[PDB]
Amino acid sequence: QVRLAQYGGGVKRLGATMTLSCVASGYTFNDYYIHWVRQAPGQGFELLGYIDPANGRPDYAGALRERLSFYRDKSMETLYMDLRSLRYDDTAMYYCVRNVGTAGSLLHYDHWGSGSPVIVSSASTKGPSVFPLAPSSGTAALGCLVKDYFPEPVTVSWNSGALTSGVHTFPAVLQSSGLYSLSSVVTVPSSSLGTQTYICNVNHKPSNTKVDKRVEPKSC
Amino acid sequence: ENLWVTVYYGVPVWKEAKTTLFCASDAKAYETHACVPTDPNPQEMVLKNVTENFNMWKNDMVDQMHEDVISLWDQSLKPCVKLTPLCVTLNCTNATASNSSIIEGMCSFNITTELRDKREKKNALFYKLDIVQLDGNSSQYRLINCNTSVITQACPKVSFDPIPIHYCAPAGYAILKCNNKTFTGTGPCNNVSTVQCTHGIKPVVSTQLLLNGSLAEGEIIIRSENITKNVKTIIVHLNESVKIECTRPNNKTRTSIRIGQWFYATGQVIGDIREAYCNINESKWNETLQRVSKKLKEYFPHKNITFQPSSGGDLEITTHSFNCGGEFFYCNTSSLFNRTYMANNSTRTITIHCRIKQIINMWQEVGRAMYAPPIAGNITCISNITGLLLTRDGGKNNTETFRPGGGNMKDNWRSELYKYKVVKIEPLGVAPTRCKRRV
Amino acid sequence: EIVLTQSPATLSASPGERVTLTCRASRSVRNNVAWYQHKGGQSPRLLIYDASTRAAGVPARFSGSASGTEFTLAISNLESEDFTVYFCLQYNNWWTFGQGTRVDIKRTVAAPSVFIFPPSDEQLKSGTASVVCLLNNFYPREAKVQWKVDNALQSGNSQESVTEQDSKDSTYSLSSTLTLSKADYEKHKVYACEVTHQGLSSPVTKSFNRG
Ligand SMILES: *[C@@H]1O[C@H](CO)[C@@H](O[C@@H]2O[C@H](CO)[C@@H](O[C@@H]3O[C@H](CO[C@H]4O[C@H](CO[C@H]5O[C@H](CO)[C@@H](O)[C@H](O)[C@@H]5O)[C@@H](O)[C@H](O)[C@@H]4O)[C@@H](O)[C@H](O[C@H]4O[C@H](CO)[C@@H](O)[C@H](O)[C@@H]4O)[C@@H]3O)[C@H](O)[C@H]2NC(C)=O)[C@H](O)[C@H]1NC(C)=O
Ligand SMILES: *[C@@H]1O[C@H](CO)[C@@H](O[C@@H]2O[C@H](CO)[C@@H](O[C@@H]3O[C@H](CO)[C@@H](O[C@@H]4O[C@H](CO)[C@@H](O)[C@H](O)[C@H]4NC(C)=O)[C@H](O)[C@@H]3O)[C@H](O)[C@H]2NC(C)=O)[C@H](O)[C@H]1NC(C)=O
Ligand SMILES: *[C@@H]1O[C@H](CO)[C@@H](O[C@@H]2O[C@H](CO)[C@@H](O[C@@H]3O[C@H](CO)[C@@H](O)[C@H](O)[C@@H]3O)[C@H](O)[C@H]2NC(C)=O)[C@H](O)[C@H]1NC(C)=O
Ligand SMILES: *[C@@H]1O[C@H](CO)[C@@H](O[C@@H]2O[C@H](CO)[C@@H](O[C@@H]3O[C@H](CO)[C@@H](O)[C@H](O)[C@@H]3O)[C@H](O)[C@H]2NC(C)=O)[C@H](O)[C@H]1NC(C)=O
Ligand SMILES: *[C@@H]1O[C@H](CO)[C@@H](O[C@@H]2O[C@H](CO)[C@@H](O)[C@H](O)[C@H]2NC(C)=O)[C@H](O)[C@H]1NC(C)=O
Ligand SMILES: *[C@@H]1O[C@H](CO)[C@@H](O[C@@H]2O[C@H](CO)[C@@H](O)[C@H](O)[C@H]2NC(C)=O)[C@H](O)[C@H]1NC(C)=O
Ligand SMILES: *[C@@H]1O[C@H](CO)[C@@H](O)[C@H](O)[C@H]1NC(C)=O
Ligand SMILES: *[C@@H]1O[C@H](CO)[C@@H](O)[C@H](O)[C@H]1NC(C)=O
Repeated sequence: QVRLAQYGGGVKRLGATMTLSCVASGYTFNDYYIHWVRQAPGQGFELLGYIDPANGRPDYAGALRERLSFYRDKSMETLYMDLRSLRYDDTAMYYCVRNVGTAGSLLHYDHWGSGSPVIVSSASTKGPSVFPLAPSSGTAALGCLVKDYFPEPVTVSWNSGALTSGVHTFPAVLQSSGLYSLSSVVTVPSSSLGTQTYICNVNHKPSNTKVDKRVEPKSC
Repeated sequence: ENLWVTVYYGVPVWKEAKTTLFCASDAKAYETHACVPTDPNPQEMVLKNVTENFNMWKNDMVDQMHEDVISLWDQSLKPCVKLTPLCVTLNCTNATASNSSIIEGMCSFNITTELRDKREKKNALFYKLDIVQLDGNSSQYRLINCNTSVITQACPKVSFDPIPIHYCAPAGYAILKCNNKTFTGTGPCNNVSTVQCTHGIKPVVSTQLLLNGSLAEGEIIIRSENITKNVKTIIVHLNESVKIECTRPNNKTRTSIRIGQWFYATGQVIGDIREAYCNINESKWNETLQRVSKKLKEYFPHKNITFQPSSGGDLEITTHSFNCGGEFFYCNTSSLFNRTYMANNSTRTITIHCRIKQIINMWQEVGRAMYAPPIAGNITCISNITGLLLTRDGGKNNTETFRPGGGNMKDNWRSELYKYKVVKIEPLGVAPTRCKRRV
Repeated sequence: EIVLTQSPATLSASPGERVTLTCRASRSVRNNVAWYQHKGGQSPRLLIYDASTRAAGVPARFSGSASGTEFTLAISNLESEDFTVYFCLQYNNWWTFGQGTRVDIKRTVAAPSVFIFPPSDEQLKSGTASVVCLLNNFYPREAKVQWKVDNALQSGNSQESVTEQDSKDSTYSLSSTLTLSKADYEKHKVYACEVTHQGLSSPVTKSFNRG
């Protein structure tokens, strides 16, 4: 029955302010505290703070008391949070979550919201650079590096999709500069490096640029 | 041998259960009380060797008190006039008196009166806590709660007020009671008694502190839930009252507006403008906070304790709220709680500025709004603060931080009914004995 | 204060088996502990809201027990859906979460095929020559990589990624990248990646010489 929808997200520029939101639904608004938890990539969950919906009393984590700010709107059953002066390590997807509060104590979470991803990076839309990785020189391997593109998605395939022998495409890693990058590899028999053709196809829809790099020529 | 079933009636044994409780009180005044007819007189019997359990956080009578208070207020406001036609667009510049920044209502509006075809450009005074700017030109304004709820003016003659109330159990139920001098509101009492009715409980409404209350037997008592170190509210009960005084020096001039119903606006403010304020004995407050810190750092033994003012929320929780007469106060308490303590009689007075407003949202929740008619003349008030509604900040390392709160009105009355408990008598019981029944 | 050191990182079990998880609290938390089931990015779900009390709507196969400071969640009939990430919670203090434990498909131990690629010449021309390593088709997840340049350790300035557990053979593929500038890349002649895994009998250290 209860649903905690969320809005706001996408990309927020470095140093700018952002404002997420929540909307309660199928329950008595005053009876349950709301908390805002976040998960940076490659980290465990951590709590920011919580806001009582009835009287609006907030309470923040120690390290983020200056930046955060929570407030609600009882009539619309809406909640908010502002995180001023976004830093690079604020890259995280932020849930709003309910908790089961007793008459005199707070306890576990039960119902989690849909969540709002937030990416902190200040860069325009940009297509990828494509660096071919030298093949290893019974099963050899080779790869290609998709470098410095923004935003996601990106698509990668080999030999115009014709080659699939151990083909893999690792998930992208948000580098310190705010531009994504990933690597794609393919395993082939050792003798194939001298004879078989190798094309790495790269497609980036938001910029629409496309490159089909040849990893074969430097079989060395 | 020759032991047979026997049955006894009127046995002294009971079981705990929830039930409706009676309303009884003294002779009714003012023509919080709407209850008829009764005249209670309680008598207490100390029970030898009676060891009984208690719990302040679970007892049902707190919820019954809450519902009864809400229903009584609803019935009080039921016949009174509704201020719906006042929602029209106000036009406001309001720079007449010496200080308009304090009030800023001096606002005009077109009200329909007594013919339904004629409109009159009345004007009145309002605090701009009650008034919200409309979008566009900043001279257009509107009542704060009109777009969210209807507004009922409180009936001026019906002055509901903290009149004492006695809660009596019905026949077949007994109100138990505990008078252990060091009881924290929970745990077993080995010093138990029973009474027909509770004492003259007053339904006081206040935030950040509860006033006109009782005082503990020993030193200051710190009652809190103990399921988790994470807690919602920590109740502190004083053993020594500190006197708080408040006043509203200006002479207000009531005026009546025909929207046989009538609307009581503020007509004019007489006397030079002085913001409301309150007084506290500085030495008493220092000593009370020192004792509170010393008591409180027993529970939290290896950390510093620091008091700081509340953060965020409505005016009901950011500032100490209460009522004296037919007006409502919201007093900045930052200067009081700004203290810190290390982990290891009336010579001076503190003064705190304070603000008043008329359109009171219903204290428990928003959706129904009250409008307070203005009290003419000047107001003075005196009361006895007796406890603190603190709430601590988690997630802080090697430093506690307790700050005032207590927007939830239920904590005010849960701080009083820690004494009591209701049980159901179970008079019938069996046992073995020697017997015969002739056949 | 309270550091729920959830362990082990990855549990391996065949479908239908019983499996157990642990959540080591750093100190006393009373009975105030809860476990959750994470999903593929979706909203987590409540399984147990005390050390033992099961939550509403949970399948009966989920069970938990207290051990003082240590706490435990046990799945009796491990279905295909249950192969996901679970994290533990405590609400006795300020509220902290565990690192999350993954439950993957068990299989036979498979060693990684190890490769190292020199930085691309086009990347040299851009002035950001960055080395790359590849671990492919291994199991379990425990495999590890250490970057070395002229047998001198490098740390911090590197990244890694891991594929999904490839359902083709239930093995992992992992790649590592060492980010460096051309000037930094010119400081050394030999660049190596020390790859270690229980499937390997030794720290297989692939390397190349510049040029
Ligand atoms: C009856 O009247 C009330 C009173 O006017 C109506 O309540 C208003 O509802 C609207 C819409 O629901 C709200 O507007 C939204 O505000 C969002 C952000 O908040 C605003 O107020 C902030 C004030 O906060 C201050 O305090 C905190 C700490 O407590 C500080 O951190 C903060 O800095 C301030 O000091 C401002 O800071 C903030 O700038 C806003 O002014 C907006 O984000 C939101 O945006 C709209 O537009 C977006 C596109 O730009 C869109 O994506 C959004 O979805 C959204 O459409 C919107 O403007 C008002 O805030 C709220 N009033 C108050 C006083 O809260 C009520 O709706 C009306 N009706 C009923 C039935 O009650
Ligand atoms: C508990 O708190 C309360 C206040 O929160 C303290 O009691 C208050 O004490 C003041 C004086 O110290 C009283 O002020 C006078 O009250 C009388 C009541 O009659 C007023 O007279 C007239 O009252 C009628 C209503 O009955 C009203 O319509 C009239 O306008 C009014 N005036 C005239 C000229 O007729 C009088 O004007 C003062 O206002 C408060 O009434 C009183 N409050 C309550 C609720 O009783 C109390 O001291 C404190 N507890 C302790 C132990 O101190
Ligand atoms: C209760 O009274 C205290 C003062 O005794 C109030 O604190 C003061 O609040 C003002 C609000 O305007 C603060 O000034 C503002 O500071 C911010 C920076 O935080 C600045 O950007 C603004 O331009 C403005 O200068 C002031 O610093 C603050 N002082 C202290 C000592 O806290 C408090 O707000 C009052 N609370 C209520 C509920 O009335
Ligand atoms: C609560 O009590 C503390 C302790 O007295 C108060 O700390 C005071 O904070 C103010 C800034 O808000 C400090 O102001 C000083 O101003 C001068 C002139 O601008 C400047 O040169 C100093 O560097 C300093 O910033 C003040 O020194 C400081 N008091 C002490 C004793 O260090 C706090 O303001 C109080 N808060 C409230 C809400 O009452
Ligand atoms: C009350 O009603 C009168 C009559 O409509 C308003 O009179 C203004 O009359 C001038 C005459 O040219 C118009 O230009 C204005 O637009 C009228 N005002 C409005 C608000 O429509 C008068 O302003 C009204 N006053 C209030 C407080 O509503
Ligand atoms: C009540 O306690 C406060 C806080 O200690 C006292 O305020 C201090 O007074 C001393 C002098 O007695 C000053 O040097 C400090 O600057 C004051 N402020 C603080 C934060 O220490 C106040 O004097 C005490 N009043 C009484 C009557 O005991
Ligand atoms: C109050 O109860 C406590 C509970 O342990 C007990 O130790 C104490 O003696 C009691 N005091 C009185 C006066 O009954
Ligand atoms: C508590 O104990 C004292 C002394 O033993 C006694 O005077 C008092 O009546 C007792 N109260 C209750 C409620 O048992």
